[PDB]
Amino acid sequence: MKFTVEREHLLKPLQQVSGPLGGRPTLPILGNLLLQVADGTLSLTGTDLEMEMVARVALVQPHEPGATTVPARKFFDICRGLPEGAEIAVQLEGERMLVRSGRSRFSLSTLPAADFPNLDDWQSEVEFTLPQATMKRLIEATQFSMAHQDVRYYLNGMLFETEGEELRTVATDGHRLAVCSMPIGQSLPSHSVIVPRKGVIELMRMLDGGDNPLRVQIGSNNIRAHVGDFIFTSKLVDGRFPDYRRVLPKNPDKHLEAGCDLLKQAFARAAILSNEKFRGVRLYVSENQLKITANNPEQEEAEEILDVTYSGAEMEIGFNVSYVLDVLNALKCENVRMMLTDSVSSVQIEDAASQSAAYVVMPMRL
Amino acid sequence: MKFTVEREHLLKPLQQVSGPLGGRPTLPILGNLLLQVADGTLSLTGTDLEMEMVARVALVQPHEPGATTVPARKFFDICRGLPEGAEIAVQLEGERMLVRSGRSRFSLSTLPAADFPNLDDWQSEVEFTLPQATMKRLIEATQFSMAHQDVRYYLNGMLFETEGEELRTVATDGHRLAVCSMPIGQSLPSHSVIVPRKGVIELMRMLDGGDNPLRVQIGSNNIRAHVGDFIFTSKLVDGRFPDYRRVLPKNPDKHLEAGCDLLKQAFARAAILSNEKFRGVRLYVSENQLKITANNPEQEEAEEILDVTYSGAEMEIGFNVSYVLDVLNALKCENVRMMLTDSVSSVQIEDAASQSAAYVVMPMRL
Amino acid sequence: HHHVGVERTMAEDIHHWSECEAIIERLYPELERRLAKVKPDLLIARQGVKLKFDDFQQTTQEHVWPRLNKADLIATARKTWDERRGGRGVRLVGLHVTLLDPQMERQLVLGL
Amino acid sequence: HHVGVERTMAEDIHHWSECEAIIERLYPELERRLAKVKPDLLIARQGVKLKFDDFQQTTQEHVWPRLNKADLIATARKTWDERRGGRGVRLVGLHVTLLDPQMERQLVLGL
Repeated sequence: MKFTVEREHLLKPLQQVSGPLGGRPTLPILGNLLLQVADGTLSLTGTDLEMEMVARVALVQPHEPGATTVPARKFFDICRGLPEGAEIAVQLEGERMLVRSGRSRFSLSTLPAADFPNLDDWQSEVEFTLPQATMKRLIEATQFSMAHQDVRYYLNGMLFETEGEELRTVATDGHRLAVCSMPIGQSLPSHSVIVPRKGVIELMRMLDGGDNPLRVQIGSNNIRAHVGDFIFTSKLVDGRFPDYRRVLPKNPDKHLEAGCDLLKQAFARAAILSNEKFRGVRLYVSENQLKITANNPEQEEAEEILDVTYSGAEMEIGFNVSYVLDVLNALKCENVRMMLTDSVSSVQIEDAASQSAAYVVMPMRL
Repeated sequence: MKFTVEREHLLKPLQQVSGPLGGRPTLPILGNLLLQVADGTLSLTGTDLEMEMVARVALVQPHEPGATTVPARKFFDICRGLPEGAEIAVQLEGERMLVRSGRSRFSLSTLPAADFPNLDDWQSEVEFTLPQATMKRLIEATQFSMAHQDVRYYLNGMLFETEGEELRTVATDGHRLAVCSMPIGQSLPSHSVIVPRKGVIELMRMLDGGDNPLRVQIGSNNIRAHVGDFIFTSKLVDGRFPDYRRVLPKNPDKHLEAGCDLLKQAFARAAILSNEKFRGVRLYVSENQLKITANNPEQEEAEEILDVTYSGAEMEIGFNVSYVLDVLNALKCENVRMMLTDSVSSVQIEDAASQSAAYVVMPMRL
Repeated sequence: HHHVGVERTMAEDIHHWSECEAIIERLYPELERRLAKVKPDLLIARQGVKLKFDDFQQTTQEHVWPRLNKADLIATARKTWDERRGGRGVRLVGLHVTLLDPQMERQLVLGL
Repeated sequence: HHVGVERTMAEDIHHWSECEAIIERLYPELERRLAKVKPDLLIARQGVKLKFDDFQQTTQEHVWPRLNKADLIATARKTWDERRGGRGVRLVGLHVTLLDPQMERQLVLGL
C-alpha cells in the first residue's frame, strides 16, 4: 500500500473520519483509521462500532493498493503538523506505516486491515436527498431534547420519521419533547427509525454549509448519509419510540405570546437566582403580563415582569428554567406562543409565526 | 449605601475585580465583592487574601455612601444580563442588596463590609511607570517557566528586578529558566522582589489594551499596580530567588542558529511520537544540520532533519520537547540561537537578533 | 405562598395621611412580632400595604423587598394613599409580607 | 545500539551483481542476529556499509521501521552507484540501529 497526497487533501477527510473516535478507545483498533488504497482511491474510515465515517480521496499521484490501520490522531497530527502544501508520501512497511514529507519521517504502529470492524452491508428501504442545512435545522431543532442515559434506551436518540413529503425529528427525555418537521419536496414512504444520540451528533459534525446535498439511505437497522466524498453510517436503535402525540397538551385553552428575545433574557436573568440544582422559576400569567420569579436556598430572589399578549385566566406554573431557555434558544425567532392548561400540565411552545417546530415542557410542582 | 450606574460603566470593573476570585472560595466572603460608595466614587474590591483588585467607578448619578459585599459572579451576571444601556439602581436594604433596573429586580445576599479583608497599609519603597504592553511582554516572556507548587516557595512566582533603567523578570522551575529584560526609560533603584505566580497571572488579567501607563509601586512586602481606575495589590514572596546569571551556561561554546518557526514546527511534529509522559526527543547537532528524533513506547518514531547554521563539535542531547517548544513559542522571532555545551549541561536559547530574553533548559538523559 | 400580615379596622374612617402613618406605626411592631415568630431574620419576598376604603373597595399589592421594613412600607402607603384613596375615607389599613417561596424540587414527567 | 554483519572480501569486488549476491548472503545472518535481540525485527534505521580498496568507507542508513532486505538492497545500490567511484569494494556490511530506550530522566538546574 502506497500513496502520495498533498496535505490539504487529507486534512478535512482525516478530521471527518476521526469524528466517531472521541476520547479513550476501548480496543486499540477503534483508535485507528482504516486506510485502503483501491484503484485511484484512498478510503479512510473511522468507527466506534456503533457508527462509521468513511472518506474517499482521489489519488492523482502514483499509488499501490492495500490496506492497513493506523492511529487516527497521531496520523492526523502528523499531517496537520506538516507545512501547508506538503506532499505526504505513505507506504506500508511490514507492521508500521511510513509517512514521509520533505525531511520529516514518521513510522506509525498499525493494526491489520482485515480486523477493522465493518458495519456490514444492508438494504436501503427509503432513499431521499435534502439540503444539508435542512437536515441540520431538523436536528438542531430537537437534539437538545434527547435523553442521554435513560434506561429507556430508545429515548437516547432521535426519532426520524418520514410522513408525506415531510421529514420530522422528535426527541424527548421524559421532561420535555421537541418535534420539528420539514418538507423535503419528494414523496416519501411512511417510515420511522431511531438514530442513537451519538449518531445524531456525528451526523451533525458532518453537515457543513455545503454546496452538496445530503443523500440518506434508511435500512432496517442502519441509516447512511452521503455528502460529497463522505459516507456516514450508523446503526439504528431497535426499540419502540413513544408516541409524541399522546404527550401534547390536550386542550391548551390559555395562549400567551411574547417576544422571544425579551422572554429569553428575562428567564436568563431570573435563572441567576434559581436553585443551582433544581433551576425552578415561577411564571405568573395575567392580563397581558408575565411575571417570572426565582428564589434560591440562599434566600435571594429575582423578579422580572414582561408585557405579553395574554387574555386568559390567571395562573402560576413552575418550570426548570434551563428547559425553557433551551426551547427559546432553539426557536430563535421573533415571537413565541406558549399554550398552557394548568399548573401541573405540560406547555407547548412554538414560534408564533411558524409551525415547523414545537416543544412540550413538563412543569415543576409549585 | 445607594447608587445608580449605567450598565456599561459597571461591567469591566466588575470583571476586573472578580478576577482574584478563582475557583470555588474557601470562605464565603471571598466569593464576594466589596462595594463602597464614598464621595462620588463607587469602589469594587475582589480579594483572595493574597492579592486584591480594586476598581473605582465615578458616580454621576445620585448616591448614598456605605458599603457591603455581594456575591461577585451573581452581581456581574445580573448586570451583564440586563439589556445594553440599562440604568442599574443598587441599594443596600439590611442584609440584602437590591438591584433594580427596568422591571427586573434582584435581591442578593451580603456579608458585612467590616468583615471584608483589608490588605493593610504599607508604604511603597520603589515606583516606576511603564507601558502596559512592556509589562505584558516581560511577563509573557517568562511566565511559563515559573514553578507551580515547588516546595521552594520562592520559585512559585516571578522575580521582578530593576536596575539602571531596566526592568527584568525571571522565572524558573528547576527544569528551565526564562529571563527577559526591557529598558523603561527612567532611572530605577536596584531592587527585586518575587511576586507569587497567582499574582503574576492576575497582573496579566489586568493588562490588555496597552494605552494607559502602568504605575507599579513596590513595598517591602507588597506590590501594587495601577492602570487607569484599577489597582492591583499582591503580597510578595520571601526567600532568596535564584540568580539567573549563575544559571546561564558558563561557556556554551557550541552555537547553532535556526529559523524559529522551522525549528518549532519540526519539534512539534517530532513531539507527536514522543513518550506521552516523558516527552523526550533527541537532538543531534552536526555541521549545518540538526536532526530531531522521537520514539515512544509503542515503537513509533519520528525524525526531522533541518538545515541550521552550526560549525561546532558534533553532539547529541536530549530534551523534553514541551520545554523546548515553550521556549520557541515565547521567542516568536525569526531566528533562534541555541548555545550548547554538552549532552548533560543546560542549553541557552535566545532570539538570534536580540538579547532581551534568554532561556535555559536542562536536558534529559540520553 | 405564605403571607403574614396585620390590619386595623379603625373605630372611625380616617381621611388624613398623618392618621394613616400613625396607624402604620402601631401595626409595624405587631407585624414584626408576628413575622419574627416564623422568620426571625425578617427576610421576605415582598411587602406592601392594604388600604380598604369606606365603600369596602380596597387596594393592596406587594412589591419585591428583601426584609420588611417600616420606611419602605410607609413609602408604599403614602403613594397608595395619594393616588388611590380618591377622597374616600379609609376604614382599614393592613401591612403584610409574602415569604420567600419554598424551593421547587419536583420536576414532573411527561409520562411516556 | 546496533546489530550488523559484514563480509570481508577475498578479492575486491567491482560489480554491483557481486555486491548484491553478498547482500543476499548477509541478510539472513543479520535477520538471525537481530531476531536474537529483537524478534519483531522492529528497528529505528538500517543501512549498508561499503569499504573501499583505498581504505575509505561509507555507511548509508536511514529511517526504516524493520529490517528489510529489499530496502537494504535499494540502499546498497544507491550507495554503490553514487559512492564507489570506480574503486574495488573490500567489505560489505549491513546493519540496523535499534530504537533507542525511552528517556525518562529529566535533569535539574541545581538551583
